[PDB]
Amino acid sequence: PEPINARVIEVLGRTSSRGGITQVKVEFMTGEKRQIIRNVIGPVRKDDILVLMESEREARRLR
Amino acid sequence: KKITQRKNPDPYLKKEWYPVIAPAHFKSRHIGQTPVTKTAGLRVATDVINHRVYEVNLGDLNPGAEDLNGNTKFYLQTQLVSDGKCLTNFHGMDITRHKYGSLFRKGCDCIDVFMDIPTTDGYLLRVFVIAFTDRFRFQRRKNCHVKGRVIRMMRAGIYETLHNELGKVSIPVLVTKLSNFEVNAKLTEALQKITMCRDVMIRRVKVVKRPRNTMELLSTMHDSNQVRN
Amino acid sequence: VDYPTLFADEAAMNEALKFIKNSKCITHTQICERLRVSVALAKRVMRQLVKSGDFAIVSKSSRMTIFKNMTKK
Amino acid sequence: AFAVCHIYAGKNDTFIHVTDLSGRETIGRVSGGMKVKRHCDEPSAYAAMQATQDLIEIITDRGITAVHIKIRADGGTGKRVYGQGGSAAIRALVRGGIKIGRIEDSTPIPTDRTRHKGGRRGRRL
Amino acid sequence: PVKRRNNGRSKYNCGHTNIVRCQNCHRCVPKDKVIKRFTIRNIVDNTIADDVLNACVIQGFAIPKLYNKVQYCVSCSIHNHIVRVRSREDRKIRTPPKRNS
Amino acid sequence: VALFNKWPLTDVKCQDESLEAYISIDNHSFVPHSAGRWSAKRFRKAKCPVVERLTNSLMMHGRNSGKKLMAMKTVGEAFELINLYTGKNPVQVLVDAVANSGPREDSCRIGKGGQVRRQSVDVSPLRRVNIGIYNIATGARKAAFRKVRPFAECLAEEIMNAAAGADKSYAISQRNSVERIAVSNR
Repeated sequence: PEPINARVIEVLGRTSSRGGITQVKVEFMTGEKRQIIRNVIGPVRKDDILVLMESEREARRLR
Repeated sequence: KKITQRKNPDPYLKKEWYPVIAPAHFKSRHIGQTPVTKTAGLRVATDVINHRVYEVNLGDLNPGAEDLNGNTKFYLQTQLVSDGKCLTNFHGMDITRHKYGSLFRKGCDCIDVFMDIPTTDGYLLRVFVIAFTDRFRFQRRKNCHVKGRVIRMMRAGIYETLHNELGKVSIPVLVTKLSNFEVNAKLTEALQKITMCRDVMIRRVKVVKRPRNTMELLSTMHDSNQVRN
Repeated sequence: VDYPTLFADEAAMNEALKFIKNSKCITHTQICERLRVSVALAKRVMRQLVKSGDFAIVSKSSRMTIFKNMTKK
Repeated sequence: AFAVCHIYAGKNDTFIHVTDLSGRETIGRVSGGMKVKRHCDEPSAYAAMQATQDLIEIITDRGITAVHIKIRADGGTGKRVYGQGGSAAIRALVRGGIKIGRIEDSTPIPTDRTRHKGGRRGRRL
Repeated sequence: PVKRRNNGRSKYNCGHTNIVRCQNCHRCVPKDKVIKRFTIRNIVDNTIADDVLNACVIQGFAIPKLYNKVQYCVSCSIHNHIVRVRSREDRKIRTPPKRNS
Repeated sequence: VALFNKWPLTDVKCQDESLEAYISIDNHSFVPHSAGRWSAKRFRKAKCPVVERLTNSLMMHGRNSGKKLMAMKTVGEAFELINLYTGKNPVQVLVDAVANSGPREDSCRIGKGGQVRRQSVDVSPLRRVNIGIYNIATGARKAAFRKVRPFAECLAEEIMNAAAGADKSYAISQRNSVERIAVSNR
């Protein structure tokens, strides 16, 4: 539903064969709290606390 | 149970929910609710739900003992619609697929026997049983394989335990014997004398034939709680 | 195209001024777009408003010059 | 309000259908394919995620507070691995608030199977 | 020459052996040549297993684990990286890499 | 300390929690002409003054390359036009304009073998800060080009129109368009 601000716990690492996509583990700030690996883009460090529109469309860990 | 009380979709705009109750031997008799279209020209709802088949887990049927026989399931078919409540009879039992798979291992010999038994009642049922061999404690070799003499003796043994156990007993006695796992236990004790064995369990028991109108059999199966015997 | 560029307003002087004043803040090219007049024309009109005390130069440059009316209420 | 949801996973499309314990009467059905225009996306869990969300509204309206899970692949002579949408199917129901009862494999595994398409050389792709 | 002394087939005292099928290729391969792995894995994704177990109304219901055997043909396995082309010295080792899951 | 020592610099705040750390008004200081190694390390550009990055994207298309002086003067003339119409701090409107204009969703190949499908991806807050500043900058340029309205009037309105959320802003419509494509291949 409404986009949820989440919090990065660790930078899993770049992927996508261009390193363009870096996977991040995020925890929803509003109550909830769930450790889910989500694909991000751009320069991302730690505690970036990004916000995602999709919510439960989590992505697989890099293989 | 929603449509009979209030608003639900176009099919379930005229539908009913009927309580389903399992046999007396099981700790929790209620199985669940059955969706059924309301009475119609020839489609009387109670006649429609006369022969529906439910698949119940023994853990659901006899709760509080889930860790034991969580794998074992019992298929039960309604025979009567009295009191607005479906009364069911035992029509099949099978171990779960997750367990069936965990039963086989490399370096083991599997013995499966099928023996159709005419019961002391009208029903005719085929008892499918399975057994596996296991490593003896000393085991210099790594394979639980036995010579033919053990294989034949053990299979002859399995038929004999069923012969003096499930061979001449009625369906209510059978339900108690397959539920307490009693008959499965007997094969293991006999097999234990014969060889080192594992997984000696009756995997499946199917109703091959049903005596017509087992209404009298459904009185004893369902309401003979007083005659628990 | 806002073709007229010689103090063209003849009886629309007041109209051009009502428009100019209706806007709390105006720009030389905002006049030219809103109305049908050239920006060079606006430069001479804006002058008779600033001097009268109708509009105040907030920001000044040879390029962009921004004017806001002192009152209008 | 126990009921059973049979979830075809397989490949090509995902079928999420909740039914009576007997299986005779279907409380609800939805498909991953209905949600996605592109044919390839039909088995994908994102299509399936949107799909079981739609089914939850229909089923919870018709009671069905609790469901049992039976999940099957193509089975028979094909795959025997659930494939793509099966993992999403339990997950989306958990997001919905439907309560799990017992989980099982409904694969139609074949004892002594019939021949399968492909030939001895196989699909030479 | 003889790349493998086992000739690529664990066939001893047999003459002929049963036939099996590549899961993806659907090719026909002799049973001896087939890769043959046994995989035991959770029915639900292991990531969602904990939440499913907590939601499972049943007391002490363990998550069911699927038990299946996957057999692929040599060509099929090399593409799917089930087994890897190995150096002539490395071929002689017969022990599973990094120690059946 | 006030931006350009004209529009009062107050405690301008960020309404987003994602764009809070990556947008910086604390180190805002008269004239965004500070000569700094902001394009250094990987994350130094985060601590940049919000107006300075917006000013830097004004010298673009090769026509004005390196003309920071002119770009600051255009930022200055725009800042006043915004201040006149909305009657508040441009530095507050500029913060709202960037946060709203940043596309929230993006899509990427994910390099899935041959397939080039743009599977949806989440955005970096920093990347969002840049795209928003870039969208405001390139939209402002498109609006001008061969038009009577000069860039200063175009830049001011583009910030003012991005801040509300109006579809008309190129900055907002780029955010909307990208996220509509991102759901389409999610």
